[PDB]
Amino acid sequence: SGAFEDRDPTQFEERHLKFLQQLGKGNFGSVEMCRYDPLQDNTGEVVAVKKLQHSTEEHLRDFEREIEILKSLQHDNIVKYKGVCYSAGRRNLKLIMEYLPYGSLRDYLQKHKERIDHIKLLQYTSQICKGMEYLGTKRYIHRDLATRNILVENENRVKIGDFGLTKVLPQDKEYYKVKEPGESPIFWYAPESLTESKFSVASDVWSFGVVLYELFTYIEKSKSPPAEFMRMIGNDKQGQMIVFHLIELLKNNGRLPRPDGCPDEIYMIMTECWNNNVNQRPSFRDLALRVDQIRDNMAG
Ligand SMILES: O=C(Nc1ccnc(NC(=O)C2CC2)c1)c1c(Cl)cccc1Cl
Repeated sequence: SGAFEDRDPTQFEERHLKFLQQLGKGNFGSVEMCRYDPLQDNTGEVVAVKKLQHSTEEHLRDFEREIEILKSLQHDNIVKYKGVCYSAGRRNLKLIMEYLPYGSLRDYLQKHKERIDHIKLLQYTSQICKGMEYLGTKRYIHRDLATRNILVENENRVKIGDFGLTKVLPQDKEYYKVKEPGESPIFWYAPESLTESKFSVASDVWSFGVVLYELFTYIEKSKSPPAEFMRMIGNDKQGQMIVFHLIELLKNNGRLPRPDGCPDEIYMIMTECWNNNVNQRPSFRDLALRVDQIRDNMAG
């Protein structure tokens, strides 16, 4: 036996990370739930563990970029970084984060309407803006805002996750142009992201507007942004034809419809976010203030 000195809590011992459950398998990654049990006493902290399907030089570099980004964020409405695990004898790499019991907001809205009203939706809306205000201070562009990439800790708290697509803005530039292979979340995309692959805080604001739309549809069967845009576009269209028509439609003021039961003031917030003019979209700080004020202005 040997001596031991742990001056790095962000390094998790593969041997002590215990499988509990399989949570998700996306496009490049998958997530499990584990217990970290250094004391071998069958009790430890519960954590979410993300791993790569294929550690290509490119995939790995992205993953490491993603981990640095998460590690650099400390905020109540951003998923907590916990550390990493160099499993397979330190020849593989896994991300250790907080586990959020209720999973994505999208599922939560869907599976727990009994628990959700407009006061909740506003609380969640507010927290997302604040998490987003925080990314801004790091000059991070998330690029993938949607209720599926927001997670529910409990009834009273949601957190932004999914930082795999996040870009850093150089000091002297206000957009990031990213030329990327494969599929895009096109129905969440600002027009300039669609037409020019330009991403910015403003394009995040656009996407946020769509997030706001999703919340007030309560993720109802026919009302998702893809289902609604596809109705407007023609449900039979395929391939690029969908993109062509989406772009043309957005460019000429075609917009998601006000969800049933949704207050005009809230729909108006969506529409301001959905401004073709990039510089005329409100900021996240504008958004959080307006949303908290709407919340505060109620009798209760
Ligand atoms: O990171 C994710 N999901 C998490 C993270 C932490 N905790 C949870 N908690 C749960 O899934 C609970 C419901 C079982 C989910 C995730 C996945 Cl797997 C796919 C796409 C986008 C995202 Cl952000």
